Amino acid sequence: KRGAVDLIKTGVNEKAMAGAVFSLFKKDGTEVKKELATDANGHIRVQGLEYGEYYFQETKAPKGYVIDPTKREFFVKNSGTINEDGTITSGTVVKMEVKNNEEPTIDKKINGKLEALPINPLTNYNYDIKTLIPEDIKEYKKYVVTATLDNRLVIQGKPIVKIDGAEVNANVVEVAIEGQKVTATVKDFTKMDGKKEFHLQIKSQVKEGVPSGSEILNTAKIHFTNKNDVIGEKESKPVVVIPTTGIIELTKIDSANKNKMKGAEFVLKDNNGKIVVVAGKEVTGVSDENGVIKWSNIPYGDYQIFETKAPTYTKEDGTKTSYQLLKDPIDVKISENNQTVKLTIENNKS
Repeated sequence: KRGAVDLIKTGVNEKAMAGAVFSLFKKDGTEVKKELATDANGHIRVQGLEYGEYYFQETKAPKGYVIDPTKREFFVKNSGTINEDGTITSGTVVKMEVKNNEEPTIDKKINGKLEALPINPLTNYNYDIKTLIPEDIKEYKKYVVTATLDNRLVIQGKPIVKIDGAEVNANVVEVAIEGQKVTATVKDFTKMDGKKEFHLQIKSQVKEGVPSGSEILNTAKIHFTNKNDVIGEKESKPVVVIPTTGIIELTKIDSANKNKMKGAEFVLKDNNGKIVVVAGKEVTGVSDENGVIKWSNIPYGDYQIFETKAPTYTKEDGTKTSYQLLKDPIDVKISENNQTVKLTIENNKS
């Protein structure tokens, strides 16, 4: 006189769960079997069990799921058998369904789908942080998505939180900013019920002054605690943003004798005709004793260089005369292909 039991383990979409490991105990504690993995159909079939109360317990959660310690209790009081594959059944077989819940995940991308982004300073780009919302979110005690941005970055405005593409109120998820630290805490788990995706978007900018080609690595985190007080903490893969700036070096000479000239004044403008500003200061230069003007931290782009004041020379009769001002702006393009632009500018006597 002995009985059997059939355990059916499911997952997210009622999906059959393979790999979930259980041990079988009697009510009093004695272990009957250990290391019982659910097969390709989520089944664990056990037979030859004596009459009395039992309970399955999970020792290893199926991949991607939260370990659940809950005791799955049942009784064996009627005769029955069932083989490993379950093709041979007899008498009464105890049916038992156990549902497992996904552990939240976290993904971090730049501007939607990027892991790397070369960008000019003071230019908006988005950190898109997306995390999985489990089926049993309604019963979660804690669900926090946070990211502490690198010091060389500036948080632009207020970060937005979308639940399944739908922006939610501060009553649903509370967004706090403490310095570089953005924190999105779920306040109403009931409005989370039935939802699939948590989307924290943080708009950012790289500060000026950071050396070109600096790889600003950054990652996000999610903290959670479910109904069974199971605490978790996951960290995304790193995304990298890279400041792009170049160098413009002018060397002012006389057209005929090729001598270096000081006192030549220039200004860097953009194609629009607006003077370029780097760190609050207009980009102007005065040729030095070696005729050099060196402008650094110039963002990628197209510019025009204008002469605002000619250098001075002397005529064959000994009289300080100003050169004629250059007749045309000098087109310059700073890019990945041309990170350092070195120009020799000839001045003609007049």
